[PDB]
Amino acid sequence: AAKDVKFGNDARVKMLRGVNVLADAVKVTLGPKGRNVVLDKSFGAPTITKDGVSVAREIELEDKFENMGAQMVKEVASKANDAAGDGTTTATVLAQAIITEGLKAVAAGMNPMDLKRGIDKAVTAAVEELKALSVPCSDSKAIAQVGTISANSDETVGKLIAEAMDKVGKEGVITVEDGTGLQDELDVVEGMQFDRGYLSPYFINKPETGAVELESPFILLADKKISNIREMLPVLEAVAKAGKPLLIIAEDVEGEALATLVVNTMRGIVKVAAVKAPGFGDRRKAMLQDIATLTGGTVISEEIGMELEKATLEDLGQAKRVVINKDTTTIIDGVGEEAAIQGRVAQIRQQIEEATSDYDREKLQERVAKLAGGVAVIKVGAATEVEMKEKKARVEDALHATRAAVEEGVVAGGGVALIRVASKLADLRGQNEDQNVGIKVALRAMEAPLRQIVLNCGEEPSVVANTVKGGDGNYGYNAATEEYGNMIDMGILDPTKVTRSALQYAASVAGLMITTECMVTDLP
Amino acid sequence: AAKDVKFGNDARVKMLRGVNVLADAVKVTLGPKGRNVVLDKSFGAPTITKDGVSVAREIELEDKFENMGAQMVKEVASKANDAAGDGTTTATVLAQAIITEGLKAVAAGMNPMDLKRGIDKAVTAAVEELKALSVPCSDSKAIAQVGTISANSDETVGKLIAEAMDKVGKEGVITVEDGTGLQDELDVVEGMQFDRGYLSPYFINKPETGAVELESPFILLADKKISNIREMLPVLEAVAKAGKPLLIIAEDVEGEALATLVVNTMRGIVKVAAVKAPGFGDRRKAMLQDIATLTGGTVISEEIGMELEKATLEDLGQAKRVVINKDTTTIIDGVGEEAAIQGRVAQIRQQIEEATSDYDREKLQERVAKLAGGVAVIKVGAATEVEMKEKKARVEDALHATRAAVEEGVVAGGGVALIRVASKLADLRGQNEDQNVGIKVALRAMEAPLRQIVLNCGEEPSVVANTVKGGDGNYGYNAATEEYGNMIDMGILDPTKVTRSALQYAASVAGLMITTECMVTDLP
Amino acid sequence: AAKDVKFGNDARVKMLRGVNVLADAVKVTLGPKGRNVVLDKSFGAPTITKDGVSVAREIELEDKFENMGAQMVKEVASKANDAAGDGTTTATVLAQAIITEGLKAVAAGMNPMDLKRGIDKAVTAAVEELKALSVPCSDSKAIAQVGTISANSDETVGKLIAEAMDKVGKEGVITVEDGTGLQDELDVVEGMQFDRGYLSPYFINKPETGAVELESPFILLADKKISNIREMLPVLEAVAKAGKPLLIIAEDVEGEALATLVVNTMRGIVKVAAVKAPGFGDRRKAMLQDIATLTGGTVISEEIGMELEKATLEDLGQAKRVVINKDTTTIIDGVGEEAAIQGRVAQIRQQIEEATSDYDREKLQERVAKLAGGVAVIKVGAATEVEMKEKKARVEDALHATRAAVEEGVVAGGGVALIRVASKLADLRGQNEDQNVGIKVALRAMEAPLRQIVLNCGEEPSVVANTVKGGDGNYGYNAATEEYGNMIDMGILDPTKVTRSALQYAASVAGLMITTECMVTDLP
Amino acid sequence: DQSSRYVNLALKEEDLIAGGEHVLCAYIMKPKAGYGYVATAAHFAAESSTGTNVEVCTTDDFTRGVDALVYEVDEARELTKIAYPVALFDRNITDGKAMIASFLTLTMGNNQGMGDVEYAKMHDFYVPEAYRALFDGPSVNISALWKVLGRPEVDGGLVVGTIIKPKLGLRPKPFAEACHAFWLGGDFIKNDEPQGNQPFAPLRDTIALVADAMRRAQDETGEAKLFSANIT
Ligand SMILES: Nc1ncnc2c1ncn2[C@@H]1O[C@H](COP(=O)(O)OP(=O)(O)O)[C@@H](O)[C@H]1O
Ligand SMILES: Nc1ncnc2c1ncn2[C@@H]1O[C@H](COP(=O)(O)OP(=O)(O)O)[C@@H](O)[C@H]1O
Ligand SMILES: Nc1ncnc2c1ncn2[C@@H]1O[C@H](COP(=O)(O)OP(=O)(O)O)[C@@H](O)[C@H]1O
Ligand SMILES: [Mg+2]
Ligand SMILES: [Mg+2]
Repeated sequence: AAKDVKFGNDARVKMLRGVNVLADAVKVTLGPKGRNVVLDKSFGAPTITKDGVSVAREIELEDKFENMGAQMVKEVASKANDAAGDGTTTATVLAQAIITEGLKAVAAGMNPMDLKRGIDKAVTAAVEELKALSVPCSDSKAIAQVGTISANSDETVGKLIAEAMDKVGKEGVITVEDGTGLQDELDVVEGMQFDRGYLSPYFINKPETGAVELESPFILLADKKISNIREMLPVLEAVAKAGKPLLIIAEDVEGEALATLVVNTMRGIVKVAAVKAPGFGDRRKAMLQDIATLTGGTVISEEIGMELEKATLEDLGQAKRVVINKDTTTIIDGVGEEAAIQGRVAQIRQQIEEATSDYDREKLQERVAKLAGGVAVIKVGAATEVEMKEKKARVEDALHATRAAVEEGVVAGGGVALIRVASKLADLRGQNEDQNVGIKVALRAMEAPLRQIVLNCGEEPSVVANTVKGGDGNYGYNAATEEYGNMIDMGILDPTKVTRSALQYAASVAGLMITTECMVTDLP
Repeated sequence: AAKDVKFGNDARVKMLRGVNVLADAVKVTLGPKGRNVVLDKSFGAPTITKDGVSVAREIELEDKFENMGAQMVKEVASKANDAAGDGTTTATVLAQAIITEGLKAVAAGMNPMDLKRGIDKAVTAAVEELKALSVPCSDSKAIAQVGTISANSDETVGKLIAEAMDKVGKEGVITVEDGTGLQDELDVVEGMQFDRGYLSPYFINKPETGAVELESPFILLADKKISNIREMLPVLEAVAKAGKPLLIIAEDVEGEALATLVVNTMRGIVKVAAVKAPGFGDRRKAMLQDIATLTGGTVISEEIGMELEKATLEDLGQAKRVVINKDTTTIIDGVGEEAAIQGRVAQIRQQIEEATSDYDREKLQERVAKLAGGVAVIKVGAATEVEMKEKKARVEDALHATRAAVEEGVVAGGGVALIRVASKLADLRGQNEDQNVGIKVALRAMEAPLRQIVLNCGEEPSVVANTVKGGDGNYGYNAATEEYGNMIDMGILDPTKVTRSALQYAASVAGLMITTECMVTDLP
Repeated sequence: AAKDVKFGNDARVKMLRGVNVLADAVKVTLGPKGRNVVLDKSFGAPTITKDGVSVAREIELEDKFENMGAQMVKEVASKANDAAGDGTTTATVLAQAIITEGLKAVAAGMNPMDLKRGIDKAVTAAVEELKALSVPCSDSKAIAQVGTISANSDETVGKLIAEAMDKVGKEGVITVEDGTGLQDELDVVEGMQFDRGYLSPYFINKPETGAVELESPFILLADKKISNIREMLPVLEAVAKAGKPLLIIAEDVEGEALATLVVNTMRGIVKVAAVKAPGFGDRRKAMLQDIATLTGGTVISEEIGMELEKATLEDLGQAKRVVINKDTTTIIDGVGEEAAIQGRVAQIRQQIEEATSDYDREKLQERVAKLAGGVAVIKVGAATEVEMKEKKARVEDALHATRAAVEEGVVAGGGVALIRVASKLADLRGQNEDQNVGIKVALRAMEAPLRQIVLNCGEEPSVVANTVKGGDGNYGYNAATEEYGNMIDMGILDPTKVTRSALQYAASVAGLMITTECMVTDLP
Repeated sequence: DQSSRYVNLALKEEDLIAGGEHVLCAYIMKPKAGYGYVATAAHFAAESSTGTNVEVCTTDDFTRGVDALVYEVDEARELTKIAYPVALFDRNITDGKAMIASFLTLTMGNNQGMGDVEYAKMHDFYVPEAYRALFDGPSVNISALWKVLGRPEVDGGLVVGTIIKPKLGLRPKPFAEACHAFWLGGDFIKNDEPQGNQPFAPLRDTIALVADAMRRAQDETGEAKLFSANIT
């Protein structure tokens, strides 16, 4: 299909209009007095969102030269959400500010490559100054603060998240999903849990609980289907001689063996339950080895040449209690050993280094959480689906933001950290005059986040901006209260990881865009 | 495909134009002097209906930006129906009143989030007073009133449903289905009944009614097909020795055995009947276990290591009577123990609490009903099909309204409860003056239901709204008779659950929409 | 489809308009102050590029005759990219320069064939002068400049490539792939390695490393699937008697043999591991012969009629050490010998000379590199995909330019080498005056690259072109710092092969273009 | 293409199978390395239906009814079970039965042109209990061959056939004679896969000559016989 080509300012002008449309859409989500954007999805009810990247993803313009601009800055919002979850709008507002100044600098006739080298030098220094400003975040109050701020001033979410991370500990996994009540709820899972229930109702010994509970059971770990009672007879006999109950963990229990076990348990000869193994394939094998390690048991498998006809009470693991339901199994206080667990955890943690896939890494993180911590579910309480999907997205940011604080620290929020560092680099210089203006582009555009935060209040940005730059240290303006104060004592905090990430990626894409001289696209 | 975007007042106006089109389509159905709407359908007669939400589902505008407005308020109209049955139009009117006043207040320049928080506070305070205003409903007369009003002043429906609830008792299940005559008719089914008949006509022993009847029969509950008569011979021998008749319930009876029973029954060797088991899957075993519990029998089944050849007269259940027809079976006074039956009821009642699926809960509710309560069917009489669907939709509402009254009480209808609570909250205040406008916005809109009820009569609405506020307590305006009085004495009562629900879901959706600043959708 | 045809000057003018569109898109990329071109790709994000041919491939015009102009000179970009991989923009500019002046000569009434012959004579002699100017490049410092220069004045890629070529040596292979960090990182592989891992985890004897280590191991190279361990017993018996570990390389090991080895390894009787042979098809057999040769082993195959039951430790290869991972196998110091390996290398060297496909030539160079050198991987670091995909293409530019320089030498960059040859030919004359003009067109056009390099800086081209022609030797204009000096002393170097390439291909196409007298194409 | 909407694991296999809502195909599917499995299985479902490649539009964007869906997926067992809308398999005009060209197009053909599916071997499928009677369906089969052979229509068993000895290069009338000889034996034969109109033994003469050989063999045996002409 034949191409269309444009040169110079007739090209760059088309480019700038595109970026401005997308950025102008995104800006309005910024800050605590921001407003929501409504996104059309034809499949159902429209979705209202405050999530910057969700708005950015949909924008794509009719006029092909205009469309190209939006498609570029869409990259920055995507990565910042991928890198650290929160921060997406701030990275966008930074990226638009630098672009608009860059076209300003190019029109003055600077060589665009020296401008790029200038920008890249200013960012390199600014990241080092941010690392110097960062201070540790280390307690529930600081964590509750950053949670509140990321939640858009919903103290309940901040409080709730501090409790959840306290209960499961740093190795614990926290998740959020759609609730049913009109108010939030926190469920914490402890010990080991997996999504497999009893294979028949007759095992149920506490029908009031609707569940199976066994005290001091043996646990058998069969790496294959169970097919005929003949494979198990000496185990049940050995177990029956010991008199303690038994839990079968196996890939399956076929009906005749199962029915024979069901018969024997109800008639009280020996007390037994059977569950399918969780997961599948190699991860099943690992998890079976994990439960064996946790229980101190042994994985019975033919690849090592073991036989169920030769299995003994030394091969079966133990736990103080197990509880199993229609759909669920839990093992309480497995009789493993600490040195083995940390070695097994160390293996998985090394595998976490090897897990290039983030989802698989999350599964590895879940596995170590099962061995060494807990798992929690936050249930989001809201009256309506169009609010469920709004509230949920804010809790998502609060979880990522609270996570981001603990490993890297926090800085004064409201952009004042990013204002302060800009004052320190004022002595920075380039090799040539073009690089000096390129440096100055960065120091000017870094004000743009605070300016937009204030502008959404309807305040006069330059009046506040002038007074904040007149301030010292963490002195800043609070747009919630519409008054100045100490951001640390006022509890307005940003994770250093998100603020640092929002600058680095923004300068990457903008540093290219100001150098564009030609675009080629298909005739409409 | 290329998006289109709009901002601020240009977007918000287009949004408001949408909501009002859907609201006016619904508005006309409200109250006792409301009027019907005609809904097009592509494949049949036009559906005459009064149901508000049924109109609300069909509305869909041509202009995408208008369409987004309608497609959102449809959500509150739907959910209020799903939560409570009746109470759709009221929720739609409240939502449209607040959105106009909220967007009206936004033009003055107030921050939308302080409005949202202001509305949310007012609704939260209002629910507490409504929970205080609610009074118990218990006697058949009070139930008859709420039925009548929900039926739109068709007293016959209130009388009929009041008797239906009285007969089946509060555990019972009441349903409505198409009749054939002009008259509404109530059928009550008692004991146990299920939709399986004789497996062959030749069992018929009362052809003067096409019926099988047996007295003090033994009942066999066979969990699998009957396929070889040698399965039955030892039981049939023992049954023949007892001489009492036998009912077989089985997965199937194959032709050899079935026909051989036909021979032995026709020739009078043994009084026998056989029926297919009700349903399939685990519900069959469960239902069979229920019949076993009710009859004191045992489910002859392989899983318990039992064989039909080993079953005995001690295992067969008994009941005073059974009757089976071409399509239906009923069992009268099973010999099961009340304590055992009560325990089984407690099991299934506990399942009702754990059953999140509402369809499963009816299935569970029918089984506790058929074990412990009446089953009732109301047959709606109407002269023609387009009248049938209309009449049926009003009867359907009386069930939900009468049910809703029993568990949560009633308050003075006619919007008066909303007027009275509005007078109590006048002292409420927020954190800031924009929240004060947000509190007052909600307390303004609660008049909107009463004004429409009067305006649909053609009476001057703001006059009646003034006089109702002049009175106190349950003083109100009877729009059906154009006079003031006590709403309790005229019986104009509404269930608390429906009034409280309409307010909450309206405030939830309306409070979000007024924060809208941008919309993105496809070009036409 | 009915065609449209044109004759004479109307054809040439439309054709000329075509070329200028494709030329003008590429020209703006030239030189150190060139600018980026943005390429639309609807199936993903648009591409930001400085690579000439990557732009040239995308151009296709709506006007069928203008389409012919771009489509003709596009041949020059494709051939230059295949022959040398750098200089394509330079080759395009020369082609466009000759075409414009050639058509000018045709408009003066010159016979076109004498221009063709006259051009061809001048270019033939000009290449002879380039053979005189080239000087050998043979040290780490020289190579680092041509890398840096071709990289567009980035020393880090030059410094990195200078290390990589030193470590892998003359016969080594170097590759570039997407990294994940911001910094560039160089990996070097010693010895022979291939991408096959352990067939089971149970071979792992370093569980924390996830790896197998064996010392002075025997290595078995079975050219078939190992089915039954009864096949292995006499070899394994000899290894067990020796007590040294054994590495199995086979086309497969089936579970019973594999599992028996897994069993035998867990109980520690013999240390063994098994891996798939690398590759597939006859190259797999070749690599097995290569591994045998490097290890001093012998390939066992039923094609020669040798059998595992007859194999012996004299047939098995040996090496000092081996390491295998989840995905990778490497051999350390095989017991092969220099004479046998070199003879095998000579066979492959004959194959490389025989290889008609560069893919085969690559597949051949890899094995001699594994046999006699090594492999290096440069992982490009960048913050974003568009910069990453941009960055990699500049690393590629340096990697072929550095290669091209080593086999042909270097000459002063900035086109000044072409200027200096454009003076030496001024005495050349042809058989007739038309051929004399044909010489003049070529000698005039060789100034075009320098003029474009200057023009992109915004300087007056003919002033610089005059001052360079007023100089002598390598005296030229340093466009990066806008000063004259010795380019060899400034380190501004082009590989002689690219300049000699850019001429010959450009003159080949342009010398045909101007003899066009008619065009035939389908009607629009 | 795409995975969004194409992941629909909420679809119950009971209503899909016993409700007949979809044709249900179980694939042992493995992606290429590094691809998301569920995305690949869902992306493979898109190739197994609408295609939906780069973009879909109907003058106003979107297309959402034709999609075949993954309804069970499990990466580590390589399982990819895809449920197909019955509308995918358009009815043949000769019989109202769905064109199997679609089914292959949507399982083991154009849909397999997906490259990040390394393989998707279907181990099983289901077809809706009712609409199954309106799958393309073998209106002739072994049971009708029994009927023309004069066997009972129930358990008429083995319709004996051969690959003609010595396979290729046997000229049409020697091939027909080998069919005749075989049909002095058993019941059924096919042409070989190269024995279309290929010049060593084209179809028309071979089938004419083979048909004569069948009648001759029938007349010389008193029992019916069959030939399978390579129409490919
Ligand atoms: N009370 C407040 N006063 C001033 N600024 C605030 C306040 N609360 C939050 N902010 C600022 O809002 C900015 C926007 O962050 P956020 O709302 O997460 O959007 P995003 O992270 O997508 O840009 C943050 O830099 C944060 O410091
Ligand atoms: N005679 C009456 N006088 C005043 N209000 C009435 C009378 N009858 C019904 N209403 C009121 O009409 C309102 C709507 O009832 P209904 O039409 O059933 O709601 P919906 O249309 O949502 O089903 C209720 O507030 C109810 O109390
Ligand atoms: N600092 C410099 N001064 C003068 N000429 C330069 C300089 N850097 C590069 N060049 C010239 O630019 C050309 C290479 O630019 P490049 O983008 O690689 O074009 P091409 O794609 O044709 O190789 C060469 O002719 C080289 O001599
Ligand atoms: Mg109502
Ligand atoms: Mg180049």
